[PDB]
Amino acid sequence: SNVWLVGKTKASGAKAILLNGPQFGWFNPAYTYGIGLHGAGFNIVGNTPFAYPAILFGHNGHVSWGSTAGFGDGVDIFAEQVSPEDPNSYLHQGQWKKMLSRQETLNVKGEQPITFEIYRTVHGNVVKRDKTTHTAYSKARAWDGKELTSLMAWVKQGQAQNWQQWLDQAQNQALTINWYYADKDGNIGYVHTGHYPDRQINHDPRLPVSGTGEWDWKGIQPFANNPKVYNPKSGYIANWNNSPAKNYPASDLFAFLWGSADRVKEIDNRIEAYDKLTADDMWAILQQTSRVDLNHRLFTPFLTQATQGLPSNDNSVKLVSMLQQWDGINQLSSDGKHYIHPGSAILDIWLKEMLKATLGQTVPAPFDKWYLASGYETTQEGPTGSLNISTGAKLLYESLLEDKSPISQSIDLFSGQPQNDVIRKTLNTTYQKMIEKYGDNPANWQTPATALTFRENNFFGIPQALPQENFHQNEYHNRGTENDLIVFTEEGVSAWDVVAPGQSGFISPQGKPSPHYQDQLSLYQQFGKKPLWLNSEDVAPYIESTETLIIER
Amino acid sequence: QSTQIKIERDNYGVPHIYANDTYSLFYGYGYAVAQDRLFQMEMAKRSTQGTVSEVFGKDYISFDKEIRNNYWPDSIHKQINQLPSQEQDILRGYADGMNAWIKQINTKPDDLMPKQFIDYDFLPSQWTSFDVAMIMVGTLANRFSDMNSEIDNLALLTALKDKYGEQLGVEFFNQINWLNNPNAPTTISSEEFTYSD
Ligand SMILES: [Ca+2]
Repeated sequence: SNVWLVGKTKASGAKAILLNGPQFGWFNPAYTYGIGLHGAGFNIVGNTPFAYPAILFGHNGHVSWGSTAGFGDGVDIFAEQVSPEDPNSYLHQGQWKKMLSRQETLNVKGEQPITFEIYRTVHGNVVKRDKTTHTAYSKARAWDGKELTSLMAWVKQGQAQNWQQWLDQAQNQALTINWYYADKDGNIGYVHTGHYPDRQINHDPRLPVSGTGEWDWKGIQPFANNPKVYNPKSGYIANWNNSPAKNYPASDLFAFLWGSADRVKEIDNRIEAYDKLTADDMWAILQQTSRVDLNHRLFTPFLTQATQGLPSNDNSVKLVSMLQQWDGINQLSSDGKHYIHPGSAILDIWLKEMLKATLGQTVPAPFDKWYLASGYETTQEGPTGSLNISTGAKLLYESLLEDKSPISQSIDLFSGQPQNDVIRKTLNTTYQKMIEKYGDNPANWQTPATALTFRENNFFGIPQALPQENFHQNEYHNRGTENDLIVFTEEGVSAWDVVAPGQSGFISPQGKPSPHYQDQLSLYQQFGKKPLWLNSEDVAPYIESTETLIIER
Repeated sequence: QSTQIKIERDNYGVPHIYANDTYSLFYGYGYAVAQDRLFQMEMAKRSTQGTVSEVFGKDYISFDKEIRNNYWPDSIHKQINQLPSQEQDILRGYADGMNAWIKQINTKPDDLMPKQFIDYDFLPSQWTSFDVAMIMVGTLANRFSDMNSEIDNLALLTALKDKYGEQLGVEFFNQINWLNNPNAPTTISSEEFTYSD
């Protein structure tokens, strides 16, 4: 998920612009739902996931907002000490406590119902057991018990009319979610929201801690610790799930890191290139970032270094040359099944080689696998979500960076071999694989383009449409599942968004889809957008249907 | 006594709800959603509550056990009862609006029943405040606030030490799964905000 906003200092022809790109995968029907709520203290237009009462992407005419996932660490594992004769009794604060439990019965189509038991201790639900060490791991969440209050701070921030009113809701939102603010006066703000444990000194949040009580959280950290900014010096705010602020600790997830190499630079760089951006310039960065290969900017300079000194006709130099001459921006071939440049396929193969040669050699099986992916692992249907520099590649980059990386390389990823040797070697291998997979004449190499699918199964693997009730888009776009562009102008607010395939997923028993079943697909693919109407006079000309309900109360 | 809700749809079929009280406002919102995305919502409910096997069979047993094993319904029902009444009307209203439209479908199902229900051979459920709460809890909280790999990390660390000895096994782990890296590009300038505690 990415987002970028500019205030009065950098906004052009506007007081503030906010472009949000939430990433959730692509689905049919659409992941998000458009809506306008007018009355009873509400005046909001936007679109939101699963049609939640809380509208995540929108504005109220005074304040616009958006968000990206936070990835902070508000969830620790507690290794409960289980009684050797009652796995459901655990030791905590001096007492052998009985675990809370509950029976759940699953009706199963075509079988007899199945019942199983779920346990919960003082720290959270029991998530796994290790009988050999009398352990029952339980998941402690800093947001447990605060779900509803968080959902409600989430509907209430939508009624905020200023920065202080908005902060009063942000403080009550407990999930690790980044929130963005822009307003009619040109003020912009950001708050990495969430409740984070005030842990016992020396509690490594990356590994389980004993649940006998000595390691219990002391409390919840105060809102004042939460990274936030109001009208940053830079004149802009951008995020693509990167770190909020210096020294901020990410989730314990092994796969997730905020390191030297970070996709957010693709955004910052583009924004800094302009003195003031119009809403059209802002939308331009969306097309750019959707197509830019993320590893190109990071890795080519190392490729250039290792091959300096080799002649022009050297094979690994043919490759480096193709890359140094590329802008990183992928384009679909005329047949729509290929890329016009072979750069991604090169970076992909090269990276896979490098990783087996570095982390693949230093990280013991089967964990090496957590670091061998290049990040291009596509499917027939395309990536399921956004594309990022992989865990392995961030770690490889950290190492290549040598003295420029502040992280001590306790284990030499390269195992003593000069890194330029390894780079040269893996480049030579890359060249041969490219030659063998795409032919002898590089001019005729036709590398496969990554497609995108609006899948019939939700992000959970659960069918939410009929089999094959999906949509295919030739060109993958590393952009939000939806995009909304909101602009506070001298006149007021102009906003736009796109919710593909469409607003409705209805298909009559007869097999007739709604007229809005897929009227936004092409709009998505072509980087278009439709208007977001807030007020009655400007929505008026576009009303196609009215329904009046008199509800008995 | 009654209240009047107005639902105006634009050229892209987007619903704009007009009501004078919270309960009515959300009731109209829930109604427009049942019109537009009933099957999507019905499966989102079975997904966030683990009752997919009920309609799709054995293949979904693990999924269901897994979903139900990761939340404590008691906590959710209680939090809802604790919300102020106006906030309770938000959920209850939405739930009722959904149900009001399901009522129209049952009136003339030959035209209003989403085809997926007919082909998968099952019916639209009855919606509650708990059902609405869970859509968010299951697709938001459990999606962007419940990630954790600490048990695996324990295994990673164990395996590093085994391979490199305790001290170096530990340093390698902080090398590859650091707590933080001071050089990570950040959204806030370090001057404006540097993290402490
Ligand atoms: Ca943790």
